[PDB]
Amino acid sequence: SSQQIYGVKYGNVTFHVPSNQPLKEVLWKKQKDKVAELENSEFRAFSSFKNRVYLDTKSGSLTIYNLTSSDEDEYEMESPNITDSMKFFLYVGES
Repeated sequence: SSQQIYGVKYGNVTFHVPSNQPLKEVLWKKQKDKVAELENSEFRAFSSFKNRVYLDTKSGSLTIYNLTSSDEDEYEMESPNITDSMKFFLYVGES
């Protein structure tokens, strides 16, 4: 199933992943774009998210930083160990 998260402009949020096994290769996406991607023990974001993201190196959980009105979108993660792919919805609020 999917999950929704509650965020706030200029705030932080984390997208927990039920990965029984340490996610070695994770890939987070946002709509028709790319957010972050973990592989070869190396984490890296896309576009300019790298300067506003904090992807974990264990469960593959992703922690965004400094949210905006555009951050309020349905994110989707992908992992080899994962069953297929999850969709963690993000909601940006004022407070």
